[PDB]
Amino acid sequence: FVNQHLCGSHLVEALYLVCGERGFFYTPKT
Amino acid sequence: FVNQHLCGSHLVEALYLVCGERGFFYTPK
Amino acid sequence: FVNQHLCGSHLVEALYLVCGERGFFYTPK
Amino acid sequence: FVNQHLCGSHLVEALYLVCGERGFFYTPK
Amino acid sequence: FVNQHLCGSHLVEALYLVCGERGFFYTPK
Amino acid sequence: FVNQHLCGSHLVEALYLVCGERGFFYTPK
Amino acid sequence: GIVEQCCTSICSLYQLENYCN
Amino acid sequence: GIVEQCCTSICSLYQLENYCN
Amino acid sequence: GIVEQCCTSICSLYQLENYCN
Amino acid sequence: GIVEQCCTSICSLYQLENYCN
Amino acid sequence: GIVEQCCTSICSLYQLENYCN
Amino acid sequence: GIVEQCCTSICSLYQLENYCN
Ligand SMILES: Oc1cccc(O)c1
Ligand SMILES: Oc1cccc(O)c1
Ligand SMILES: Oc1cccc(O)c1
Ligand SMILES: Oc1cccc(O)c1
Ligand SMILES: Oc1cccc(O)c1
Ligand SMILES: Oc1cccc(O)c1
Ligand SMILES: [Zn+2]
Ligand SMILES: [Zn+2]
Repeated sequence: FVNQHLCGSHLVEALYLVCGERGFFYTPKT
Repeated sequence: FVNQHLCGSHLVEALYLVCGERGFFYTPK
Repeated sequence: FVNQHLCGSHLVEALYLVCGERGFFYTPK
Repeated sequence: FVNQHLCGSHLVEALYLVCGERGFFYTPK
Repeated sequence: FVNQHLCGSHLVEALYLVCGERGFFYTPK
Repeated sequence: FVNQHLCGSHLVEALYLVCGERGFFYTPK
Repeated sequence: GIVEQCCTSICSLYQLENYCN
Repeated sequence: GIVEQCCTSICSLYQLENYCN
Repeated sequence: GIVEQCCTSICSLYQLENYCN
Repeated sequence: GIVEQCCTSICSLYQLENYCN
Repeated sequence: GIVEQCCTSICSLYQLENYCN
Repeated sequence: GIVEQCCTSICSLYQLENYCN
């Protein structure tokens, strides 16, 4: 099941909300 | 304003889709 | 402003929930 | 199941974005 | 894996669409 | 009004995340 | 189409059902 | 509650409507 | 309430918390 | 179909385009 | 930046890919 | 990274903030 990929989708929405005008770097693999 | 805030929400989703394993930097600016 | 584009994004989510196992065509125009 | 339900929700959003003006057809089997 | 959390996010979206102007209470408890 | 409808969809997702275990009460009227 | 019909006034889930296969 | 009802198996839109104000 | 407050300008996270239970 | 192809592993954007009209 | 470029008129996924890492 | 930390167990918004610019 594609769980990590679907989880990442929610993670970026949560970063968008919390980081505000700072923005964020999403770096899945690292 | 709110329109840009809502738009930004969709932008991050489209970036997530298109950037794949690379990821992305989002800066409202 | 990209309002039709953003609306369509919400529309397809609504159609997904309403249509269930029937599925749907989305044909903008 | 649930899982497949949640997955389909993300699938329709990706189709919306990648298909653009073409639109798409979502048919869970 | 945080599927209850992820399921909840989709659940509130679905509730939002079903409830309309009625609104809703969401309690995970 | 669709604009309010789309905004509300984003509102409930943000409330979902920020309220955590408390949950929330969405009452647009 | 659906965008014209549903992007100014809200289409209910009941109305949206007409677009299902 | 709703998480137990609706995250183990899929709730229909009618079942969801239970939770409206 | 939330629509008049948060759909007309961007609400902070603390402002959104007013609507938590 | 799409659920079998794309919920068990990650579909590329090209694979998703199969389902465009 | 991205908001200026893409919130007034639509950006394709190809245009958005400019913002990837 | 974030996927390891946050897709296995739930991260709070405070925890997620560590990934902001
Ligand atoms: O009229 C609409 C527009 C977008 C989503 C929806 O559920 C209804
Ligand atoms: O049972 C559920 C859970 C999440 C969304 C939905 O439409 C149904
Ligand atoms: O004012 C708002 C409106 C929608 C989402 C959000 O986080 C804030
Ligand atoms: O395989 C998938 C599943 C969901 C979204 C996506 O872009 C790809
Ligand atoms: O121009 C845009 C704005 C938001 C999402 C998107 O896919 C394109
Ligand atoms: O741990 C997580 C995973 C995904 C979204 C989120 O808000 C928290
Ligand atoms: Zn999801
Ligand atoms: Zn939106």
